[PDB]
Amino acid sequence: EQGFLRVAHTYDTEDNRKTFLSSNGVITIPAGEQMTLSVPFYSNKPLRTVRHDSALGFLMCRPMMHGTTRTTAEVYISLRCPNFFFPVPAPKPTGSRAA
Amino acid sequence: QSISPNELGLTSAQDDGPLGNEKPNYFLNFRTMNVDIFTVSHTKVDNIFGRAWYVASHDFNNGDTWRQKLTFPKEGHGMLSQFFAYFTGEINIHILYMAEQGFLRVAHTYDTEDNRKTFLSSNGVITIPAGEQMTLSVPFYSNKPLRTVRHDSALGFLMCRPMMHGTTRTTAEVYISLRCPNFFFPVPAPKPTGSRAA
Amino acid sequence: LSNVETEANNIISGNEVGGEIITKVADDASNLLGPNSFATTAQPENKDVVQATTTVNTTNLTQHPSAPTIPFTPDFRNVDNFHSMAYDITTGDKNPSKLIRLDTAS
Amino acid sequence: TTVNTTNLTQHPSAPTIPFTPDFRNVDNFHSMAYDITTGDKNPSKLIRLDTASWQTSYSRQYKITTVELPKSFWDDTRKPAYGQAKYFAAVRCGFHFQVQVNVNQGTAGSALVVYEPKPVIDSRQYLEFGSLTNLPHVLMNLAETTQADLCIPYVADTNYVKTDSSDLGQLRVYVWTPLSVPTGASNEVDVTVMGSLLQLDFQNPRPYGE
Amino acid sequence: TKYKWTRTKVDIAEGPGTMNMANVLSTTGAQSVALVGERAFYDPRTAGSKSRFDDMIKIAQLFSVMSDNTTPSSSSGIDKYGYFDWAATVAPQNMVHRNVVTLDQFPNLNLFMNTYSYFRGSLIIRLSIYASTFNRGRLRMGFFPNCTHDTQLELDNAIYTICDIGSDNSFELTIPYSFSTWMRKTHGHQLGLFQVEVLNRLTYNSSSPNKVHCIVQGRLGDDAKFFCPTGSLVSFQ
Amino acid sequence: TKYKWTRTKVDIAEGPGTMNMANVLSTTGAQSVALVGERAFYDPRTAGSKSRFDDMIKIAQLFSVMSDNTTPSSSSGIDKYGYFDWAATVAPQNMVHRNVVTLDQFPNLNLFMNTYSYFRGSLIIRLSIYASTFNRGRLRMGFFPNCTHDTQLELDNAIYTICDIGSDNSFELTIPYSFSTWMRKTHGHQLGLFQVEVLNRLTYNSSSPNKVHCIVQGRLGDDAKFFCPTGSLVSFQ
Amino acid sequence: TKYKWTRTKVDIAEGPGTMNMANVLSTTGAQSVALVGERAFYDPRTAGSKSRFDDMIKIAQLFSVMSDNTTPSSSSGIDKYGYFDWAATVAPQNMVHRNVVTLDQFPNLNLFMNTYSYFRGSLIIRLSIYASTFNRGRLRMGFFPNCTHDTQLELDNAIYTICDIGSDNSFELTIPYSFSTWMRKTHGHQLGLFQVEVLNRLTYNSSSPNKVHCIVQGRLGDDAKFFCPTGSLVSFQ
Repeated sequence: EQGFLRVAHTYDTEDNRKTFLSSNGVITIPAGEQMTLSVPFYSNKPLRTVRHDSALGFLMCRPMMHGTTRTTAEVYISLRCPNFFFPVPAPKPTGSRAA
Repeated sequence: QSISPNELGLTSAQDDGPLGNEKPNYFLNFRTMNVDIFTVSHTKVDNIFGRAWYVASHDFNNGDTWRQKLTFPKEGHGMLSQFFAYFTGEINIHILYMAEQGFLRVAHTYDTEDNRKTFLSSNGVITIPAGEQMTLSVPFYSNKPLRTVRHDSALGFLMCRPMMHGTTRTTAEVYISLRCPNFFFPVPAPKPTGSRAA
Repeated sequence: LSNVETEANNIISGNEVGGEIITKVADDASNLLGPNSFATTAQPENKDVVQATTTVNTTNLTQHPSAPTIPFTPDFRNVDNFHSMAYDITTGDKNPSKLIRLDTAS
Repeated sequence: TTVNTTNLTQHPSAPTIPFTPDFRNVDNFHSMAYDITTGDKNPSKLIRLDTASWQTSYSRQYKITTVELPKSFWDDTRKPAYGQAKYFAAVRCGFHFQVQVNVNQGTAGSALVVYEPKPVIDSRQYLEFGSLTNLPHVLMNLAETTQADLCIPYVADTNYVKTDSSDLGQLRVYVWTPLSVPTGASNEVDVTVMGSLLQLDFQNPRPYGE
Repeated sequence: TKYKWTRTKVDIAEGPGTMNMANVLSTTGAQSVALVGERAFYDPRTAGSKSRFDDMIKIAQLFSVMSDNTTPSSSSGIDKYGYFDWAATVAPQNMVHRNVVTLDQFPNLNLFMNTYSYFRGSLIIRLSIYASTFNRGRLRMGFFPNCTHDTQLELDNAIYTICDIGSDNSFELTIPYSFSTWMRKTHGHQLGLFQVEVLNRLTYNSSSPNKVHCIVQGRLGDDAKFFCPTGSLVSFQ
Repeated sequence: TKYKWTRTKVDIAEGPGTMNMANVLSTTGAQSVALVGERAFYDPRTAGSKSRFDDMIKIAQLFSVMSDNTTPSSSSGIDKYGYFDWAATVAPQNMVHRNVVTLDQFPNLNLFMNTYSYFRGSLIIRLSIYASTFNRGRLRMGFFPNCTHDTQLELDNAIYTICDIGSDNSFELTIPYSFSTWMRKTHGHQLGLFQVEVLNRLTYNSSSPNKVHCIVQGRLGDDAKFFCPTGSLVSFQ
Repeated sequence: TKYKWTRTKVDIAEGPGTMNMANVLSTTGAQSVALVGERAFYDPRTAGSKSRFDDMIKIAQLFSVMSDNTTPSSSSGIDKYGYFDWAATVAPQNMVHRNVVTLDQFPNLNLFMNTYSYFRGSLIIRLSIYASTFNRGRLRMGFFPNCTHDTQLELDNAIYTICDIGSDNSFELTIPYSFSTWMRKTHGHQLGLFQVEVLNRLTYNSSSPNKVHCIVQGRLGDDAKFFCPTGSLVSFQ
């Protein structure tokens, strides 16, 4: 909606909840704005992450009020300063190509 | 060396002894290893209340204006609320306004006390334009010092006037976070609040 | 008793000459000495303490104490202030003595 | 106190030792020179794990003999992978492997030994073979080298792994160049792997069976 | 008056939209913003106490009985939680109790696991037996850190801790932190198993209580700590 | 010309919407903004006086009679505020007056409490008696700092302050700041109680005024001060 | 409170619209922005290994057989890739194989050229022949770096590399990077041509394998590297 509405978002962890989401975090992003966050990590049980779960997680998106018209969102990712190493390279040959 | 309730000395606890033996887990040699970066405050105070979220509330019927002044309970709170007993702090308020396509304005401030007539703009103002971000920090004062009851609650009021009108509906949001809590906290952690009697 | 516990130890060191492992001499026996040690210590230490508190004009002699049991870091006072009605303090020490009316008309 | 078990007792009597005990710690004198061993050091040694099969029915990409995850010392009826690990539930250990394939001179065929490290063995997907060739492997040319050495430090997602259930590494011998058969000579060269275990840790007790 | 001047900043990587957050907050690192109102700042005082503290785990560290209806009981009627050590149970291999397991226990660790979800640290446990001075007895305490389904005398296998009563109570046995990974989930994922086992009887004389019992309260520390928040909750409570 | 360059700021924690406030202001800390218009700056002069001052409580500090109709009176008709010390009232335990209580008093402290709401400090009070030089008399002044409902000779209990007239007036009695907390509310919450009590008569000769009287004016200081503003108001006035 | 003040920045060369990018990213140079959430930072550990590495071309550098059906074969049925060096082919000028050409080869260089498109570096090639110890033979290996349409004994012209088997395998021949410009396109633009040529026979005795063969696997390095990304792809795979 033309600058009508707001979007609340955060993550995650874990399995399930009831609940008030704003506890585990919040990031009020106004209508027609830019796509900005960085998460750090933690429990996030350390041990790294399965590698092909995938991909161990969840995002939580609540579009608050409503403006009676349709609504749409976009999600892009980039992971920075990857510790990665990477570890046990480069087994999972993933030579699938079996596309 | 195996303790004795109703015996000395205080509410302290201990090192709980370096048993087993070893053995190799088995009893001790537990040394802390900080995993995180370390902010480490995740166990510590301050930070956690530093985060925010809380009450998602206060819908708005258009007609007409004025107030009503709303009582911020401070809890609630009700999402991260699992945390508390004590009394005090010097807030940080977040205000949000979903209304007419950039048509209108919202005036807001607080508070103190009981009642008034009145021109509100005296005790303060914060003209927040349509569709904008939720930003204030209050300091304190009379605010009779003495801290604050702790479960009033929560000693207060917010005052919200939506100025002119654009003939369509109107909505608002209020989030809270209290920073640098002096808190201490005091008399911890009595109000066991083990309700769970949910 | 006292030396016997350290005899259980000195046996432990008996088999400790075996780095395995390490050892301390299964199972963690390395302490069979106990915590100084099965004696006494506090509980029925009695007399194990006897107390004999005192207050103005009244003594309390009590024979089986437990523990002071203070809540956290009490540091209790003695205003304050902050202030709490600047009047200090008073009497009796100092309220009992002041001018007062005593008379009449004729 | 003893390993994992404390005994708090309220009314002691006395140590009561017999004469000047000075007890040991062989001896010797000697009592079967073998010392000591394990567990500490018996639980870890080479061990047999394999069997026989071969000939020409196998195309190059056709699997051969998969050797099981860390459960395969447990369910083995001999060494520790039975006694002590049938007590404790948690295992963390390195791995050392000698694989033996001996043929009769005059023939040539390749064997391949790879150690997939739990990559959701997924379906491996069909074109991924090289692929399968980036891993900590070993390529035996049977014309010459009759044995092959390998060392795997284990890596897994978790910092520990359940004894028989959650596993980690799975050996796989794949054939490479189905074997050549001069006429005539024996039809079966079979296979063997004999393993050994590095400095090894069990932890986290639990009752007997579970 | 053109310098230049100023020209320019123009990053803006934005999108001047939080910017002022909302979003909301995390992790603080956003202090009193768009200040303020105004201005100075307060100057409080105790008392109270000189207790300004972070932590958190200092406020855990307080022995607290496990719920009400654990067994359950209290009342519920009597027991009178802790079951009863009462003659008939002899057979040095028995007693009763049970965990399953867990972390509720609702002595406020309910609320911790109802706000944070992750942690590392032990659950120091206390058994406390009440009987008069005359009678005496010993009993043990099994706890397995995995754990399984009940699961008998392997309680003789695992951890131990002998108990003599006595002059005077109470007792203790700890657990070291035992699990893979580093953090653990704080919901109903896993924890161990707990029995108390009568080995010899708790005797009684002709003038005596004839019935003697227990209470058991745990607490977490002192190595422990929690990682990250979450909304949970238990509605709410 | 790309450095870089500039790239970037992009905080913005915003929401470039106050930003420029509105909101409005608090606490100043926002000086002449989006300047300006332009440019220089002024260069004033007295007189006037060399009276550039903050404070505020310097402008309180001025003895000012309490309202008009306090008793009320003035006129209203006579009295002629302060009642009347006039013979008949003898009985050394009596006189008349009264507070309830309060803080209105409308000698401009009305407007202070009609803008600020909170404070700490005393209400220094003055009684001023007018009679000619011949006649004389004594009288006291009760004030309780709580306070209650009338409430007799306990005015002998509480604070005091004797009065002789005289050559010449006027008088004084103070109060120390008495309450819990630290700030007090400035609306109709609480204050004390005030009587004047005739103990001996105010006599008169055969050539004399025969009727003598009072005026009473309070002021706040010099320890005092006010905290925070508020919109109030008294409409408006 | 007006300084000034602040006034001003006002570059803004913007358009506060990325600013916060989106756009999206390139080239990183945009770290954790509008931070964050919050706050500290992690502290991981191996193992794993002490393998924190950039590169990339370190992960290329691993000899990997060319596809499955290259010839194709494997199975497909036998061959049993590498064709067969088997008696009948003598005529020292022949053998069989072929490139056309190329860069697929799908041993993961498929995925490299399916993400990056450009590079410079060679394609080190390996032939590996399997036969028992008795029999022996020589054979060559032609590769032209342009290249053309098949194209005979000019394979005697171009590059060479003799082969003796042997005790024991395997082998090698390299190529230097050969082309104009500097980068090359990584799609189906160009590469060379490859045969293996029997010159003398691979003999056999009366007790012997009688059939001997090859496998051929290439890899890229160690001079190589890739330039720029692209979306490609092979759907997806």
